[PDB]
Amino acid sequence: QLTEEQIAEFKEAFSLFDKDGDGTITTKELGTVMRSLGQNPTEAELQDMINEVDADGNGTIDFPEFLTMMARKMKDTDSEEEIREAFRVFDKDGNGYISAAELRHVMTNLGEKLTDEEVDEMIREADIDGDGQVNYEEFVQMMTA
Amino acid sequence: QLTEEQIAEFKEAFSLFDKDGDGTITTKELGTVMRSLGQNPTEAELQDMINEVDADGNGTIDFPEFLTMMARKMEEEIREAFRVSAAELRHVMKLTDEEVDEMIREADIDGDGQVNYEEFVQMMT
Amino acid sequence: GTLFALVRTALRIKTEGNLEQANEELRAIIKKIWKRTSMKLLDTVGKFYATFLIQEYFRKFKKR
Ligand SMILES: [Ca+2]
Ligand SMILES: [Ca+2]
Ligand SMILES: [Ca+2]
Ligand SMILES: [Ca+2]
Ligand SMILES: [Ca+2]
Ligand SMILES: [Ca+2]
Ligand SMILES: [Ca+2]
Repeated sequence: QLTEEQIAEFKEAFSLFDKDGDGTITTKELGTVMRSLGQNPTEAELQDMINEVDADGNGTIDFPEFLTMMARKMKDTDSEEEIREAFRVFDKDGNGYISAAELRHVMTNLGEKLTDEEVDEMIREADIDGDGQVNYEEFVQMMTA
Repeated sequence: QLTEEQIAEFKEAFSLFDKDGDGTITTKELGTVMRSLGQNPTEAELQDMINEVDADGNGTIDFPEFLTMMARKMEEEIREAFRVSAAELRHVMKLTDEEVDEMIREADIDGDGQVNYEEFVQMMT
Repeated sequence: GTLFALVRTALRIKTEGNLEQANEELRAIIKKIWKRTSMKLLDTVGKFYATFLIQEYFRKFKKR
């Protein structure tokens, strides 16, 4: 079930996509966020994304709608699949390693303010093997720790 | 983000299309340049080209619209490309043989005949 | 001739600057053809939730 607390975290996630603050997410906006996360989606995969979440048919995502999707996704608890998607977002060059700069860029585009030292700290704590970078398995430990 | 230098080049590029220099590119002026590039666009084709870029909906393209378009489309970013020599170079390329040697020669800081990331870096920054 | 010898010096200086300037102009063009050529070479619901997991991860960190 759902805590006042999880709702508020889900609203943080909503805000990032709602660029203009008007309470809805458009295909435009989803695009700018996706583009800023490395991907380059087609005008149609974007409309398809909106359409799967858009319960009322008005062509944009509001917060109840987003909330329904996120809450439902949360009760999938066999989801090492979602950590994989999280990995892919960070690893922009698909090379199997998250660099410091990759982590920084993602980090900034989610509005998250870390210092260069903090990022260094994040990588350092996650890097089990000492190569200054985060691989898939290290990322898993990090995300589930 | 844009620089004063890239702004200037795009202002030069704009000029090639603003023939009569009035600050706006029209379907006519646009058709003229295409013809000189050996293309035969139909009147409706020129409209669609303008329409994709015509932010204010007025029918013509001004420099700020033109710039919006150009800016949208033009140490990590480097090394990707570096992973992809006179022989190794002529491959990708518009340009001539002698001119490729120039392109190499300029990059060849150490003077070894081919280009090393270290100097390619110097060639990028 | 004194005056002539003087003129010859002035033109030697002009000529050398011409040569340096032509080298700088060529370098600028080549650098730019390296760049515009680099510029032409480097050319689902689970994603929403991914974004969330990362945010969640940042919060945990800041609290660790
Ligand atoms: Ca919005
Ligand atoms: Ca809706
Ligand atoms: Ca990577
Ligand atoms: Ca590692
Ligand atoms: Ca004009
Ligand atoms: Ca216009
Ligand atoms: Ca070399």
